[PDB]
Amino acid sequence: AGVGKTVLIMELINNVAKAHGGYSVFAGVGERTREGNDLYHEMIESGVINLKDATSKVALVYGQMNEPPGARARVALTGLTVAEYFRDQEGQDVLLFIDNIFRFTQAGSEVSALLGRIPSAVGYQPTLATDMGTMQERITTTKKGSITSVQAIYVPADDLT
Amino acid sequence: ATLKDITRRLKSIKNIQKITKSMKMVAAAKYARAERELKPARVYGVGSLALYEKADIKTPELIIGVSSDRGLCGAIHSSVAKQMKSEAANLKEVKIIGVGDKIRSILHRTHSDQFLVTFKEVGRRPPTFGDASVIALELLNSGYEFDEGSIIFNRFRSVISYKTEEKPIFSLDTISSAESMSIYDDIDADVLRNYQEYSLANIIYYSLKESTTSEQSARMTAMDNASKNASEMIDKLTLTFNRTRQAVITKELIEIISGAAALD
Amino acid sequence: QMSFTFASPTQVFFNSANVRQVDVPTQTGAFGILAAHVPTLQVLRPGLVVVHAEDGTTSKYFVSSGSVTVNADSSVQLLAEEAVTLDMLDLGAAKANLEKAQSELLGAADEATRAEIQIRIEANEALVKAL
Amino acid sequence: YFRDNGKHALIIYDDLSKQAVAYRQMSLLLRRPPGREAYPGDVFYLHSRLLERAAKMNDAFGGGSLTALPVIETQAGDVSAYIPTNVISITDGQIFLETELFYKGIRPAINVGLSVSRVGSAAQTRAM
Amino acid sequence: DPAPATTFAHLDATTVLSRAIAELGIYPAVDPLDSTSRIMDPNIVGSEHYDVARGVQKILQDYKSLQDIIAILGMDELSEEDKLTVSRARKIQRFLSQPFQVAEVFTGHLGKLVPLKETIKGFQQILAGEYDHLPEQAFYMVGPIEEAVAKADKLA
Repeated sequence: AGVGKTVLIMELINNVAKAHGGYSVFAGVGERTREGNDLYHEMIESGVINLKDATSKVALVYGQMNEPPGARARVALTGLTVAEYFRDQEGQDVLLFIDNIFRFTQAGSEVSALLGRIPSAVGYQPTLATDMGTMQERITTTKKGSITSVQAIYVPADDLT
Repeated sequence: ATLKDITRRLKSIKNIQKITKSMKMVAAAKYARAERELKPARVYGVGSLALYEKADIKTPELIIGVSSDRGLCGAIHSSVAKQMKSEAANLKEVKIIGVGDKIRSILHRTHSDQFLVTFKEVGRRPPTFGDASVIALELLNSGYEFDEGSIIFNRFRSVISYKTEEKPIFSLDTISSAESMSIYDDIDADVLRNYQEYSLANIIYYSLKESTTSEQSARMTAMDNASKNASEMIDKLTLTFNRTRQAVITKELIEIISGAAALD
Repeated sequence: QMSFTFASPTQVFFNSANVRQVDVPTQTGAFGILAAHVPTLQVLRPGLVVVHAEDGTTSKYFVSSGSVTVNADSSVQLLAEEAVTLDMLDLGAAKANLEKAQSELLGAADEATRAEIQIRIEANEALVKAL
Repeated sequence: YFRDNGKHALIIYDDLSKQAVAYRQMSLLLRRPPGREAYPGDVFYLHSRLLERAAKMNDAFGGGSLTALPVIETQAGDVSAYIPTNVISITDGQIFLETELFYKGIRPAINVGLSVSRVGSAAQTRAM
Repeated sequence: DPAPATTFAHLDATTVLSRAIAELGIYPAVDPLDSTSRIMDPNIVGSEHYDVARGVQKILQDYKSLQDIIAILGMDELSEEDKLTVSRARKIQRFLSQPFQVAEVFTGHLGKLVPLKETIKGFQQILAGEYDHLPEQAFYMVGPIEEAVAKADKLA
């Protein structure tokens, strides 16, 4: 984190999405409002966010840790939906920067219990996979463009297995 | 074992790992220095052997193990052990001096009874000439009936190689007087002895140093060895670990469901 | 010439160097062992090693003990127990030791005891000698 | 409140460990799904919302503060425990205290190596 | 797994394999320390068997202690005699390795069955350790040890 993790990301957005005129989405899922805040200005600061231009190469969606898990989770879909706009509609390579797909994951699982479900392994939603599949499968390269998904990955249990 | 236990394990395996590593580099540090230091020395002891080298003085007729006090981190002790037991029958004199008291292990029984002396604090700052002289000195004043002595030590050969040596000691100063050794001048059983003396240390020093070089390097190796080993295991366990780990969790959550929740 | 090995456990000064001469105070005596000696064994008196390399230069060292052994062949090996340059040898100590050395000697004992001093006296002196 | 009164507050939440216990306990009594590690999922949210409520604010708003010192007492290595994990995912850093060190007499205890302040320098005095 | 745990109650002789062993190639590959007939007894089985078995179980077990050690060390520190036994233990292992006819087909390696006495003798000999000098692989996959002896020579 924060190595200029973000700097890099910012930079990435810069490097390609400017260069190759693509677009970017940052869907700050479950993030610290603070961290989105920090980032915000950081983009502002970077000028990648321009406040004089809403063609700051990133559209931001944040669904910080204070919404229903699902809601925060669904900020993910939201971001997707937008990015879909830019791909298909804007014909583009949208970059979908996501932080954290994990937190999403946790969130899916979180509702499940309460959903009276039996959410499988690790407590994880049984549909963990389907959730994943369907979203991931939304991500691709259409003929219209690409949604290149750059997914920030939190290391649950410092493990990935 | 049960995951705890595994960890209990692990903990220490790492510790070990470290520890092994500690020695490894440490040994290597000692070593690192040590090899360099060998130069004048090497040469020097190699020097020591001058004379026989030339005018070779051999009779129809002691022994002395040399090593560290510390274990067989190679086959140091055992090697000499072997070959000295190999010896002991044959007649030299069965006097042994063990540099290294891990000499005094490998041979230690009637090598609680075939020694003249044995040396310790072998390392802990690599041996120096002083020592060689030291060990030389008291050696002199010894009830060797200075036959044909041997010094068996492990002459290091390279980082990865040593050779268990012997050299013979023309402790029979008279062979050292004899023969071809004649052309020699300053020939007095004085400078003779008084070279024998000097060379006893020289050689001693050297040999010893070789031994120790060997010791430090084999140890080095050993100390690596272990630490990779550790690693591997850590790998092995660690899975099994997790797996069980979560597995655990899982079950309880299982239990928690439908055992404590649905039906309890 | 001679492979002159001027070595000390710690220091090799010359290493099989084709040196013309080393003047060499074995306790045998001071001699000018020249390039390629006769089988001879020598005990090093403390003195100087005067290392006439084939170079005009003759190097000083003061030597404590050891052997030079001046071989059947042309190898000369000064195997110096310790042979050091006056450069690093402190007269301030040496003399000081030396007077003292005799002083201590005065309260010394047997052939040996006295010797410990005397040897030293001799030594230190021969350093003092040298410098 | 203080924060909003441009006033600078320090809350020490000591200890959410107990809180969680209670909350679960509560859930269960409510015969309500708890969650992971037998504890409710939105106990995270619980806390999240709680901690989201702590802040460093624009000054314009009095820009007070609510500085939060949550405490969790380890049972060791069970940071893995859901709530610590939670908290970890939330936190601004963690102060690992090393008891062993304490025993060594090293007081402060700190396992410094694992202690972290994610933030670092903004909270730092140039002096420092 | 409790289920097998239970199962055991109904057992009166068991062959507990060791896949662990199996992985080492081995056939037959066993958990020896629970490959049974409950009626393991010097009366029931002859004592020769029995004692030998107890000895075997012993050495192998001891060895079983030791790998772990060896692994966490080398085997060097560990008394060479033990090192010997260790080796023997493998030999015993290898000698336990018994290849079959039906799976000469698989193995490319002869099928074997061994009358007991020759067996008692077999292990007993290895226990007498005279053979020791001879390699593991001589011991591997045989019927009578004799053939193994043969194979050793042949190996040499």
